[PDB]
Parts: sequence; structure tokens; C-alpha cells
Amino acid sequence: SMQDPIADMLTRIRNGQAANKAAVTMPSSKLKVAIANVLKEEGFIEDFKVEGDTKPELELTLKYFQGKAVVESIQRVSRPGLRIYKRKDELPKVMAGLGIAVVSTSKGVMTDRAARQAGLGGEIICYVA
Amino acid sequence: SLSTEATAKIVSEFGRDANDTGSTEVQVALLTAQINHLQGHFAEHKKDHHSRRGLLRMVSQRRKLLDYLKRKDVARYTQLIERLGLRR
Amino acid sequence: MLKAGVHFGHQTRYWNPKMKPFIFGARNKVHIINLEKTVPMFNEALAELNKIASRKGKILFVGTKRAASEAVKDAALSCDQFFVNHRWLGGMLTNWKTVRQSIKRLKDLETQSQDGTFDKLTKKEALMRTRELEKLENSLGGIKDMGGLPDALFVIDADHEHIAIKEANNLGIPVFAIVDTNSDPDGVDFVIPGNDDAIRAVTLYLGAVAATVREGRS
RNA sequence: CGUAAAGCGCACGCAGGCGGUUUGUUAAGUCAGAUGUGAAAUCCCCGGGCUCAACCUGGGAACUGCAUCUGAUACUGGCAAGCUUGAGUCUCGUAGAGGGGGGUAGAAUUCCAGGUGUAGCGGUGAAAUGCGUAGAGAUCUGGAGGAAUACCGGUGGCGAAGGCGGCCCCCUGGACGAAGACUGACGCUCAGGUGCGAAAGCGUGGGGAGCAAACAGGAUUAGAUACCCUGGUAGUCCACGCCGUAAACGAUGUCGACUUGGAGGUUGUGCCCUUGAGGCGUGGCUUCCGGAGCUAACGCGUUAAGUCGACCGCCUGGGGAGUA
Ligand SMILES: [Mg+2]
Ligand SMILES: [Mg+2]
Ligand SMILES: [Mg+2]
Ligand SMILES: [Mg+2]
Ligand SMILES: [Mg+2]
Ligand SMILES: [Mg+2]
Ligand SMILES: [Mg+2]
Ligand SMILES: [Mg+2]
Ligand SMILES: [Mg+2]
Ligand SMILES: [Mg+2]
Ligand SMILES: [Mg+2]
Ligand SMILES: [Mg+2]
Ligand SMILES: [Mg+2]
Ligand SMILES: [Mg+2]
Ligand SMILES: [Mg+2]
Ligand SMILES: [Mg+2]
Ligand SMILES: [Mg+2]
Ligand SMILES: [Mg+2]
Repeated sequence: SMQDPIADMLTRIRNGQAANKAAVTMPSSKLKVAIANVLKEEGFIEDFKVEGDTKPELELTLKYFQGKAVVESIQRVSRPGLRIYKRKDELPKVMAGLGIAVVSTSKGVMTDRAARQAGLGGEIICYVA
Repeated sequence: SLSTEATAKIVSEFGRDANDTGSTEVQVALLTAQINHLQGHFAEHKKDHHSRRGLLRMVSQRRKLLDYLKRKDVARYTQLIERLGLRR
Repeated sequence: MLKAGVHFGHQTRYWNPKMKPFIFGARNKVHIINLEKTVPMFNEALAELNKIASRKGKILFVGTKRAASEAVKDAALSCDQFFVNHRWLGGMLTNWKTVRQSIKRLKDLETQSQDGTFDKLTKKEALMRTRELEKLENSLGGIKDMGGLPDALFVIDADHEHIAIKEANNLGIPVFAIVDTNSDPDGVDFVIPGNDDAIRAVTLYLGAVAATVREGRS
């Protein structure tokens, strides 16, 4: 059931991508957005778009560089069944540094490079590379 | 499974008006209606095991709905079960 | 823009999902390809095609079917170009080194047709040895001499030529090919939409390819 | 955890876990900093002392922890009030071996009665046992009774599973579709618990045509406690109540979202000179084939065994043992 949307996002992406699908949409939310943000701002998607009002609709434009998709792997990490939280010193780094980890902090949803520089930590929503 | 006349009658006896059809109280009451009706179908027969399944489904549906109301508006809950005559 | 009078598209169901981007069809139980997206594929098509033909064109107009074999042993055959118009003896690229002597037997025989031994031995051996040569001739004509190693490859019907194309992909050979709606692209580097087993789209583009190798740098 | 160990036979559901979307607030989880504390030894790093080393020793580092204070508010939790797509309710219809009860029909078998008719019938590989001169079998007519419903009939349909096929009425469950209207997260899952659950089997009473464990006879065979034959009891049928198991199998737990295609079957519904027995769409279910992908392979493949998440069940070498 709907129960975990954020994985559903991570997934609708993962999938469409593997389906060399141009765009991809889904029910939106404060949260979906903030991540679609980091995802664009870190250059894993072209650009997002939320087209509705009562029943908002996040829409992401996918990217493809060579022939490949740009997003080579996108996984949940925290989840309803099992929440993950890391302190600053204990934040994770994906692919040695390449690619990134989305972490939500008391100062908003930012990357790991980010939250690290911000000197704090929070819930590690997902990994991406 | 209950009449249009009958089901209507009760919407009109429990909701704001005919149309306020999905009002908690209403659902409960037109459920409660069919359950009781049925008591006699299963009085005779009794081996109608299959149909029995549907009836329980009615009871547990109603049960969950009753549970909802109570949490929401306790005031409305109590009135209901009195007026519907259950929860001994 | 268009030039293909009546090759429009072709091929009914049997359509290959991956061939959607070049389809605008839907006429009476059959796709018309996207005419207006084929021609931008003469651009690039005959371009890197020629861009090498002046760097020196070695080709292989590979295309078979007792229904267009001869129409390939043509000005397709004639120019800076080799060809195959019969059963693609599998491994003829990937095993050229074995096959290279299936050549020696062709020559060392016809070179000896109106020469060498010939009207001699028995009049059994006679046409009972020209059957050796006849057989060889088709499927191993166009090969004759391969002077400059097979360099690009131009194929009529992508999938019908499973093997040919495959070998290329394996040996790093450009493969220019036209792909009907039904066929699987991506085996083909330079892809050309539109019909691939009708007497026109052949000759047309076929003949038109002969026209760009046969002239690049005088 | 399809076929190797492993999905409970099926469902409903308490506790529990998890839970769409918006704004406010809370600050428990979470995060930040500060302070105290985290015995020494030990470990580790750099040294120093015993001829070296083990050994001894200086000083750091480390003790990933705990608590207090103050902060941060994205996520989670709490409180509040909403929201409409999740989930329900309502309206008219549609298909159906879905369930329960009662009624009823023709075809056959067995039996009873009678006409005609006469020496065999029946059965096997071949036989014999058996049946017939008290007239069999064969045929015809009338009658009794039980059991099951040919054709339709179909990788057809319904049900949670078990499983449900003549026809008719009554009672009744679920599913699906088309419009909009109402509720407003009322949801998902579910250890425990409760219900249902083929056949055989048990209890009391019926009922008994055919079939048939047991048992008897006849054969076959080296033997024949069998396979075959002639018989035939429980049982197979009804009511009431037990039992609770099956290769209860898709050997594939339930719910949700996402991801190229192709040819059927079945069932709703919108549009098109209905002007064709149709034309183009749009749901539910179903069979075959097949792409990525997955797989030890076989295979699966939008009805997943692909890609993800929520909860539950279960596996941890064979035998011993699903035994004590
Ligand atoms: Mg097993
Ligand atoms: Mg099961
Ligand atoms: Mg949310
Ligand atoms: Mg210490
Ligand atoms: Mg020393
Ligand atoms: Mg909150
Ligand atoms: Mg009779
Ligand atoms: Mg009779
Ligand atoms: Mg019904
Ligand atoms: Mg039971
Ligand atoms: Mg029984
Ligand atoms: Mg009995
Ligand atoms: Mg017997
Ligand atoms: Mg068992
Ligand atoms: Mg398949
Ligand atoms: Mg399909
Ligand atoms: Mg799955
Ligand atoms: Mg036991």
C-alpha cells in the first residue's frame, strides 16, 4: 500500500529510467519536492515540475548522458519499517564520494557533501549515484 | 440485499438528508439493518455457510465504522448505538 | 523532401516496440514509417558512408532473397564495393581466415575456366566441376578479392540478416542498414527506417548508395 | 522459501507493526553544541630503562558510553483542524455449476408383473465360478425404487480455499460496469483467537438402483493373501452431530505502486449513415506466446519468479522424526 511514497518515487524513477522513459510523474508532497530538488541540483535529473493544486503532481524530467541513464542506482535506506539516523561524524559517503546521499536535517533536505559542511546530520533518506 | 425503499428510508432517518448517504451513522444503520434482517435467513438454513461469510463481513465492517465514529465524535457514537440498539 | 514515391512504410503487426520512434503509421492494419524522419537519415547515412568511401570505400552490399539478389549484383556490385546476394555463409567475416581459402578454390578453378585444365579430364568432371564453381560463385562472388578489409557494410533487411550484422557488431564494422518496422534496430549503427523487401526502397536507396561511394573525391 | 531445507488448506480479525495529503503547534524520537562523568592497569602511538628481547616505565591517544544544560524542527512520534486521490456508503443494470431450502423432468440400470419366443446367456487372453427348461438371455408392455444429470460443455463461468453442472420457484453472499452524489485516512497487515475446510473414517436413525474396501467363490502363477472373472458387506445417498486431514498445488502468503510487446477466450460499457453479420474506443477476468529484467538451470515475464515498499508465516545437512 501507498505506505512508503519516497521509495515509490525512488522507484518510479529507477524504473522509467531503465525504460528509457523521457519523463515521469506521481502524486506530490512537500517532501518529494525537496528531494527532486537535490536530484536536479546535483544533476541526476534535468528538471522537475509540480502541476496541480488540490491534487498536486510532481513531474521529473529524466536525463541520459551517453546512451545510459544518468542515475545508475537509486535505493531507499531509511524506511517506515526501519528508520536510519546518522550523526555528522557518522554520515555515509556513496561511491567513495562520487554520487551522493540525501539526508534530511533540522535545516532541511540536503546532500551528504552538504549536511557534512553544515556540520550536522539527520535521517539518511536514500542513496544515489 | 435490502430494498431501495428501505435503504432510502434510513438514509432519511440518520443522515443530514437523502444524499448524505455515506455518513458514518447512516452506513452503520443500513448495515445494522441487513444484519438483523438476515438473522432469520440464517435462523432457517444455518448451513448457508457461504452467505454467512458475507454477513460477518457486514458485522466487522460495521464494527470498524463504529470504532471510527467513537474516536471522532464520541457524542455521535453513543447516540448511535442506543438508537440502533446494540453494544449491550 | 521525400523522394521515395511509393515505398511509404510496410509490415503489419509483427512490429518491434523499439521501432516506434520511427513510426507514424496506422494505415489499414499496417504501419507507415515516419517518411519525414527517414530522409534526415540519408543525411548521416550516405555521409559517413561517403566520408569513408573517399578515405577509401570498402563496403559489402549484403542482401539476399530470391527476389532482389540480382538487384544487388548491380551498380551496387560494380563500384568501390563488394557484395553478397545469397545465403550468408555464417562466419564468413568472423572466420574470414577460414573461408579465405574457399576463395582460393573459386579462383584456382575459374582461373582455369577458359584456362588450365578444363575441357579435358572427363566430360563427367566438366559441368560436374562447374557445379563446384557455380555453387561457389553465388555466395562468394562479391568476396572474390577483399583488398581492403570489410570496412562498413550496407545491408538490406536488418534481421533477415541476423548473422551478417552480428558478425560486424563483433568485429567493429559500422553496419549501415535499412530496418523495416518489424525488424530489431540497435544492431545497426546507421539506421535507415522504411520498407526492406519491396522492389523499390531497395534499388532506390541501394542504387542511391552505389551513388556516393562511386563518387567521393574523383 | 515455483521445482533443492522452507508460504499455515482457506479466510475474518483483537493486540502489535506500518500507514496518503495540507497547515499550525509540541519537541519525545532525531540532530547540534557545552559541561560533568566514562577508576587505574590493559590495547594502540611517540619515547625512556634492563647487553637484545620478553619484561619495566614517561607521556599521549583511545574508552566508539552515559547523564545535565541550551539550542536546531527536515524526518518520525504526540495534539489540533482540515483535504480527496487511498477506503467506504448510495443509484440503475450485467454475467455467473457462488451458497441454502423446496418442487420437478427425462435417459439408463437393477428389480417386480405380464405377452411373444426358445436353448442358451453371461464372462475371459483362454477359462471356469455364475445365470437358464420353475423358460433365461433376446424382444414388447405395464409398474416399483435409488442414484447421477448425456447433448449444451468450451485452457468456458462462480467461490476465500475446500469446491460448485438437468429444469423451476423461494431465500441469500460476493464480483463487475456507467453516471454522478455522500463520508473523509474510516487503511494495510495480523502472533494469539474464531470460522470454514475434499475423500476416507466415527455416532443415532433412516435410505440402498449402480458401484465397491472387507469377505466368498472361479482363474493366472513357481508361488498369487494380487492384478482378471462370478458374487458381494461396510461405504458411497438423506437428516442431525463428529473428525480437521490431502501432491488441501500455481508445490509460488496478503496488500499496494512501477516497468516494451503480440494473438486469443470471457464479460460490462461510450461513440459510429446501428443502415454489415460491424467500425473505433474504454473497464473487470482469462489462455497461449514472448522483451527487457530475473534464475543454478528449467523457467518466469504487466495474472512476474522483473523493480520497489508494509506486515505475517516458515527454512538452517541426510537419516532419526513430523517420531518420543
Ligand atoms: Mg521443498
Ligand atoms: Mg497456500
Ligand atoms: Mg507524508
Ligand atoms: Mg582507563
Ligand atoms: Mg632499549
Ligand atoms: Mg508532525
Ligand atoms: Mg425406467
Ligand atoms: Mg420396463
Ligand atoms: Mg447477488
Ligand atoms: Mg469445521
Ligand atoms: Mg463424507
Ligand atoms: Mg454413517
Ligand atoms: Mg471384485
Ligand atoms: Mg500438512
Ligand atoms: Mg512466457
Ligand atoms: Mg497481455
Ligand atoms: Mg512482488
Ligand atoms: Mg504425532
